[PDB]
Amino acid sequence: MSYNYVVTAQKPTAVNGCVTGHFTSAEDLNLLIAKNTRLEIYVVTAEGLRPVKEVGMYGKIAVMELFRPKGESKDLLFILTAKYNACILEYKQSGESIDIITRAHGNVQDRIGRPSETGIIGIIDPECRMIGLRLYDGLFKVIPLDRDNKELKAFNIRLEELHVIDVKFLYGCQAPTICFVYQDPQGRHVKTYEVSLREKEFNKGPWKQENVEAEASMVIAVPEPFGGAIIIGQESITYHNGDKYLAIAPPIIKQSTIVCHNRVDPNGSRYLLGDMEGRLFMLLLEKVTLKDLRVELLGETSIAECLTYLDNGVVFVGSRLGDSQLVKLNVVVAMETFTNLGPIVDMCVVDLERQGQGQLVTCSGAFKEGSLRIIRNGKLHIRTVPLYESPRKICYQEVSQCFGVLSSRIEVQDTSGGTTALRPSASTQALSSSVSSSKLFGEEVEVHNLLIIDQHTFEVLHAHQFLQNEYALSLVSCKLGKDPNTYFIVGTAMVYPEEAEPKQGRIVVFQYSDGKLQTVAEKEVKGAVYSMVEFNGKLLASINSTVRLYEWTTEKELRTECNHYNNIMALYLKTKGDFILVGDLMRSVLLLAYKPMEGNFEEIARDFNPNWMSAVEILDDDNFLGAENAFNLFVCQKDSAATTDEERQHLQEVGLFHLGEFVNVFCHGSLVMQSTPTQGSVLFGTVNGMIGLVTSLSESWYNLLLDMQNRLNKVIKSVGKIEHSFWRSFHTERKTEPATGFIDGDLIESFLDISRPKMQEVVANTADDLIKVVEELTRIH
Amino acid sequence: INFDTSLPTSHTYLGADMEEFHGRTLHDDDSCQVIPVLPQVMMILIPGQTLPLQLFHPQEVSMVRNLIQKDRTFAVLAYSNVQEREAQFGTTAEIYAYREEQDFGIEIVKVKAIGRQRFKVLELRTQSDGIQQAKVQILPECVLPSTMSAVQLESLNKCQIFPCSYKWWQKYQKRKFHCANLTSWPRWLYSLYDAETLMDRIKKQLREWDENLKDDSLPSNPIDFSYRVAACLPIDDVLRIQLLKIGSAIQRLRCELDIMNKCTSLCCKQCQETEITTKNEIFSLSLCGPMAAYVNPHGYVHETLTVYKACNLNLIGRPSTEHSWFPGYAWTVAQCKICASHIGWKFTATKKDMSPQKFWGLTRSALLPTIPDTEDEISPD
Amino acid sequence: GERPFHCNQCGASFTQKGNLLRHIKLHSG
Ligand SMILES: Cc1ccc(NC(=O)CCc2cccc(NC3=CC(=O)N([C@H]4CCC(=O)NC4=O)C3=O)c2)cc1Cl
Ligand SMILES: [Zn+2]
Ligand SMILES: [Zn+2]
Repeated sequence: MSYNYVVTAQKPTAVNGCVTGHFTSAEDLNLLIAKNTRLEIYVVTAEGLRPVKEVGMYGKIAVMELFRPKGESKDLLFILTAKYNACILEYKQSGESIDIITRAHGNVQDRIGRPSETGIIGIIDPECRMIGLRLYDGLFKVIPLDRDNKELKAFNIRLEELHVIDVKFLYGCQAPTICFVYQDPQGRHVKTYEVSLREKEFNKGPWKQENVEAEASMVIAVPEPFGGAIIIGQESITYHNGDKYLAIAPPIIKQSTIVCHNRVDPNGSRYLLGDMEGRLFMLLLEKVTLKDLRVELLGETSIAECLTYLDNGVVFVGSRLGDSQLVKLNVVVAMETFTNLGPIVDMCVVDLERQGQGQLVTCSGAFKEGSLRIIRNGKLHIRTVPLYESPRKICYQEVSQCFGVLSSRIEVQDTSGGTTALRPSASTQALSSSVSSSKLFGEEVEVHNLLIIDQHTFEVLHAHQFLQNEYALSLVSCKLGKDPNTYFIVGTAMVYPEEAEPKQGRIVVFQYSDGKLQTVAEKEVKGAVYSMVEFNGKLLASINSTVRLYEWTTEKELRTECNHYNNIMALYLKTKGDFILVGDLMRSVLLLAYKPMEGNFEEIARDFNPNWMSAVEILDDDNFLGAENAFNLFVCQKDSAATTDEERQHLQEVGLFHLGEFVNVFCHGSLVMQSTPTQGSVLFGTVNGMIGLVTSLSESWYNLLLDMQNRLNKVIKSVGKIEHSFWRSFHTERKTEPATGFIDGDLIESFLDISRPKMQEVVANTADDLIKVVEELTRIH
Repeated sequence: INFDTSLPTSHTYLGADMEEFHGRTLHDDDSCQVIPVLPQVMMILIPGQTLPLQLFHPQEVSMVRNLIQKDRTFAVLAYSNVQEREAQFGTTAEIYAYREEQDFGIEIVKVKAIGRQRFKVLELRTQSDGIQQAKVQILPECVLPSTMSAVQLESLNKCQIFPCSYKWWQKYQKRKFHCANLTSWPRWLYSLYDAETLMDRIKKQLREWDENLKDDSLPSNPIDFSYRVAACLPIDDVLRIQLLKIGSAIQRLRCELDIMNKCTSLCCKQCQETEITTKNEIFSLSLCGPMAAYVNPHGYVHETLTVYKACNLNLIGRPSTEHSWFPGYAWTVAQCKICASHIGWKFTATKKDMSPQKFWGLTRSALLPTIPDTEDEISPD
Repeated sequence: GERPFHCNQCGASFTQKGNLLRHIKLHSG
C-alpha cells in the first residue's frame, strides 16, 4: 500500500574495525578497513596505501579477523555480521579480474539466548585450530576450523562466569587455552580454561584465578617468547603468566580509560594504546623474562575506535567520531586525513550559490572532533569546517545569510570554584560572545552555546552562552505572525543531577541583524522543550507530555493559544499543512490536526508498538516514515476513506525494512539540479556517516522493481553467500519479518555494473531499455 | 513498628493448611486458549498477585474440582462494565493452594491462586450448565534491550559492566550512556527509559512506606518488579485496565512512577470531592506492599490498602476480631461522612504492646486517585 | 440489642432488617 524507494547517496565513512596481514599474497602487506557494511582492502606501500578492492556485504561487519591455517599459501579472512552470519573469505586474482570468494558460510544464531551486554566477541586460536565466539551470556560457541566444515557447524559449552568482560586466546600453549576477565559479587577476576574438542568441554586452566582491579576492561594476548596476558583498566596495567606477575600504576593514563590497542612488534615488545580523549600512548615491555613495563604518551590524534601498525613508523588511526588518520611516529605527525561524516546528529538542505542545485550542511563529529560538513554534487564534493566541540542542531537564515547551530563544549571544575575549558573551541574563539540573564573537583560539565556562522567564510560570528545547568534541545528559524523579521527560536530545559524529570525550561527568541544577536523575547515553561516547528505563522512546541501552540503578539511576545495533553512523551514533532505528527522514544506514534475554526487539537490516529524510535518524518498527507530499533525503517499509513471510526483512528504498518544504519535526522529536498518516476524526496543522515535518499513510487514501478530485485538476487554473487532477502528483513530480538513496501536502490543500481551476458539473463522475461530506466533512477542523487 | 509483615501474606484467617501445588503451567505467547471464567470474581487481577477465594455455589465447586486434576488454571476478566459483563482484557490465575471443607452441610472450598499471564479476549461463550468459557489470546511480554545496544561503539562495549550512592548514579549515567552523544538526545533523556534507574526511583518511593531493604524483598527482574509494583498501587478500575494493556516493562514502570508522583490524594470514588487520605500516610504492613487482595467470609475480594491516618469517616458497629486479615487487630466498618458508602475498616490493636496501636484498611474498589490543584486524569506511557 | 442482621459484603452489624436493606443498596452505587 505504501511503495517507497530507498537508495544510498554516500557510503558509510565511520571505521568500526581494522586489521593487518597478508590477504592478497604472502609478499604484499595488506590493511583491511571495515566501514559497517563495506570492506576496503589496501596494500601498504612505502609511499602510502594502494587501493585494490572495495566490496559491499549483506551484513553489518561485527567481527573481522585475519588468520593463516597451516598449509595455506596466504591469510584467509573471517567476518561475522550483526545478524550472526559468519563467513570465511579468500582473495583470488586471475590477471585483472578481482573477485572475493567464499570458502565457508553459515548462520550461528541460536533460537534461544540472551545477547551479551559487552556485545559479540570473536577470537581465533594462534595455531588456527578453532574460532571462539561469545554471543550469549554463559554460552561459549566453538567453530572447528576444518576444511569439511563448509556449513560452519558450531557447538556450545556452558560457562559458570556470566558477566564476562573480555576474552582472548593464549600463545605458546600446547592446548587451546582461553584467558578471560569476568565479574562476580566478590569483584573482578581473571581466569583461564582449556578448550577440548574431543570432550567438547572445558578443562582446568594453566594458572589459578587471580583477583584484579575493579575497573579491568581490556585483555591483550602476549605472543612468544613472553606468553601470558596483559590486563588494562582505568588506573592499572598488569601482566600475568602463572608464576610471573607484574603491576604498574602510571598516573599518565588516569585522565581517561584506554579503549583500543594493536601490536607493533610481533615478538610483543611494543604495543599501542588509545584512550577516549584521542591520546595515543606506547606500552613497552622490557626483556627471556619480563624485566619491567613502561608507558610513554606519544601524542594526540583522532578519537580512535581501533588502531594498527603498518611499518616504518607509519600508523593508521581508525576513528568513528572524527576523520580517520594516517600518522608518522618519531619515538606524532599527521600524514593523511580521510573525511568522516559520522556521527551525523542533525542537518539542513540549503541553496547556497546556484539556487537550483541543493547543498547539504551537516553536524558531524563529537568532542574535539566536532565539525560541520558541506556536501554537494560535482562524485560528491565535501568541505570540512572544524569546531572542536560537539554540534547538536542546525538552521539556516536566508534573510541574514547565516547559519545557527547548537553546540556543547566540555569544561572541568576548577579548585577555585569556577570552570576551565580543555582546548580552544568555536565558542571560546568567537569574534563576538555573550551570556544569558542568570537565575537560580575534577568533574566534567557540559556548557551549551548557540553559534551564528557566516555562509561564505564559515567564521564564528557570534556565540551565546546559555544559563548554568541548562540544555538546549531544539532550534528553528522562521517568521512568526505579521513580523517580517526572521528570528532564531531556541528551546531549553533545566537539568539538575537531583531531578530525573525536568520541571523547568525556556523558549527564547533572538534576532540576528547588523552583526549583533539580541534577546528579543523569553517565555518560561514548567518542563522540557523537546522539539519545535513552524506551523502556518505560529510556533508549535512540545513540553513533556503536552503540545502547545504559541502566537506572536504585536507586543513582540508569545501567547498560548491551545493545549493538548498527550498520553505519551512528545519527543518528535513534524508538520504538513494543518496535520501534526507526534512521536515518543518507544515507537508510540500519534497524529493531531489543528482545527482552525475551533482553535484546538483533535486526536486523529495512533499506533503504540514498543520499539526504540530514532527519528521520524512526514512523507505526504497519508504516509509517514520512521526509523526504529535494530537499524530498521517503518512506514505507517492512515485511511481517510475508511468506513468505521475504529479503522480511521488506527495506523497500519504498511512498510518494513532493515536499513542497517542508525538514522538520526530527516530533511526535505534534493542535491540534483531541479515525466519523473519519483514523487517526493527525503534525505536522511545516520551515525556511520552514511547519507541516503528515500522517495515514493507508483504501483506499476514498484511491481517491476520488486520482480527485478528477485531476478537480480539469483545472479549477483553475495559477499559471504548471504541471501539479500534475509539481509533486508526487519529484525528484532523477538520478531524477524521480511521487507514490504520498499525497494533497495543499491541492488537496483548494481544492474549497470554487471557483465552484459548476466544483464541478458536478468531481463529474460531488452537489456538496453532497462539500462535507460536505471540511469533515470540514478539521476535523483 | 513490630507487627510482622509475613502474617497477612500467609492468609492465616482461612484456617488449616492447604494442599499446595507447585507445577507451573505457562502457555506460549500469542497462543489461543479456551479457559473457564469464575462468575463472582469482579476483581482485576495482575500477574504475580495473590488472590484468595472462598466459593459456595455448587457450580463453582464443581469447576474447581474439574480444574484440580487438569492444569489448575482459570481466567479472571477485567470487567469494564460489570453490569453487562463486558471484558476486552484479563489475566490468567493458577491455583497454588486448595482445601475443601463440608462445614454445615454445604460444600465450602478455600482456594489461593496467583496471577500468571495477561491476555486479550477474543470470544466469550456461555455453556448450557451456566458456567462460561472464554476463547483468549495470550499477550506477549515485549522485552527490550538497553537503548544503547543499537548505538554502542565496539571499543566501549567492555566498559558497560559496573562494580555515596548519588555519586555512583552520576558515574553510572556518564558511563552507560556515554554513546548518547552520538544521537539527537542527551544522557538524562535515556536515563528516564532505563529499567535500573526507574527501579531505583521506585525503590526510593517504596522505602518511604516500609523499612525493608530491597536486597531480598524486591525482585531484580524488571518485568516481575513492574508487576509487583503495579499490584500494590491504589488505582481505579479504568486506570488498572490501561496499565494492564501495556506490553513493555519500561512503559509500565514509567507509568507507575508518574502515577506515584501525580496522584498525591485519595478521595472517595462515589463522592469524588471527599478527601480520605494522602500518599504521605501510606505504609506497607505486608510483604507484597501496602495494598493486597484479601477474601472475606462471603467470598467477596477486597484489594485493601493499609494507611496510618484517614479522615471524613464514621465508624459503624463495634470492633471485632472475627475473620480478621491482620492477626492481633479488631476491625470496625468505616463509611464516608457524606455519601455513607463503605470505604473500609479501622483496625485497633487488641494488646497495648502492639505498634502501631491503630491503622486504616481501605478497599480499592471504593477509592479514587486525585491530582491536587485543578486538572483532569491522564497516565503517561 | 445484639445486632443479628449483617452485611455479606463488609460485615456491618445492624439491629434491624430495614437498616441492612438500605446499607446493601449503598454498595451498589
Ligand atoms: C456461610 C456463612 C454464614 C454466616 C457467617 N456469619 C458470621 O461469620 C458472622 C459475622 C459476619 C456476618 C455476615 C457478614 C460478615 N462479613 C465480614 C466479616 C469480616 O471479618 N469481614 C472482613 C472485615 C475486615 C477483616 O479484617 N476481615 C474480613 O474478612 C467481612 O467482610 C460477617 C459467615 C459465613 Cl462464611
Ligand atoms: Zn463519599
Ligand atoms: Zn456492606
